[PDB]
Amino acid sequence: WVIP
Amino acid sequence: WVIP
Amino acid sequence: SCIQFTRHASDVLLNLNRLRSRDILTDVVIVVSREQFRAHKTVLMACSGLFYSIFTDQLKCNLSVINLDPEINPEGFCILLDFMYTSRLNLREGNIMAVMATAMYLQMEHVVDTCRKFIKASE
Amino acid sequence: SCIQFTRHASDVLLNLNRLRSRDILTDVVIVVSREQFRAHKTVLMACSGLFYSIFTDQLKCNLSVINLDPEINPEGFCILLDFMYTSRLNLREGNIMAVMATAMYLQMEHVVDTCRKFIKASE
Ligand SMILES: N#Cc1cnn2c(Nc3ccc4c(c3)CC(=O)N4)cc(Cl)nc12
Ligand SMILES: N#Cc1cnn2c(Nc3ccc4c(c3)CC(=O)N4)cc(Cl)nc12
Ligand SMILES: [Cl-]
Ligand SMILES: [Cl-]
Repeated sequence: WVIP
Repeated sequence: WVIP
Repeated sequence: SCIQFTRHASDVLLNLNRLRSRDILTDVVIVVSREQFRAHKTVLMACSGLFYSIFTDQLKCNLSVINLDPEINPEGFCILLDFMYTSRLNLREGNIMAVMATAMYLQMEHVVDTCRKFIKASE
Repeated sequence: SCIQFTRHASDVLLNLNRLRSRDILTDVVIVVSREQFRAHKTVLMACSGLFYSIFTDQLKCNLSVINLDPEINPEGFCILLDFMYTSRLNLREGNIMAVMATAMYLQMEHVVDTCRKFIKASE
């Protein structure tokens, strides 16, 4: 999971 | 396009 | 010896979400209490262990309407349906418990994982 | 304020290709000369300008069989159909002209681009  |  | 187009899968998913927004080729309505959500069975199966089981069933595969358990929260479902079609999860303090319970029911293991990690960090 | 699952779009596409291999929820046959290819209309539209135009047509959207131009090569179509469902393009010296002509007909601009670049490098 990432900060887009 | 890339070499996978 | 294939070559691969990096952005292809994201581009496909963007166009599947465009089809959903325009209600094109949607073949099922998911009923969650008083709310209805139109979707593509193939995308639902591809994202969810529950829908994969439902739509591989020789009788349920032909249903145009699927009713979810009355304990399922419509907003939690809405957030997960948006995630299915975009890879983006609108996870907030106010919705995290509903999102996690919905993801457990829908059998969306990666969403459950992250909800567990975000909850553990706040305690 | 969304979070994003990097591998989600690739995972969706992998499961759509699994559905195609098992012939689950395929809703169209594409006929290319003597060969037939089963697919999902939603994936075809998402990858191809030609299928996007065909399946948004108020009459063609309901067809179970689509016949392509007799000049279209079945292997070229097969390679592009595999690309649609995997992001992988099996581009070879022996098939590049057929792949490029098929991609131009199918309106798959990124495939056309790369075929043009691979041809330019060999001349
Ligand atoms: N054919 C086919 C096909 C279509 N969909 N699909 C799967 N869909 C799925 C099943 C379980 C889970 C998820 C997705 C996300 C998750 O957390 N669990 C799996 C397989 Cl092995 N095959 C298929
Ligand atoms: N709704 C919808 C929807 C479904 N599919 N789709 C598009 N599919 C497409 C159209 C043209 C081209 C390609 C894909 C690859 C290419 O080279 N050209 C576009 C839009 Cl703007 N919208 C949609
Ligand atoms: Cl997931
Ligand atoms: Cl393309």
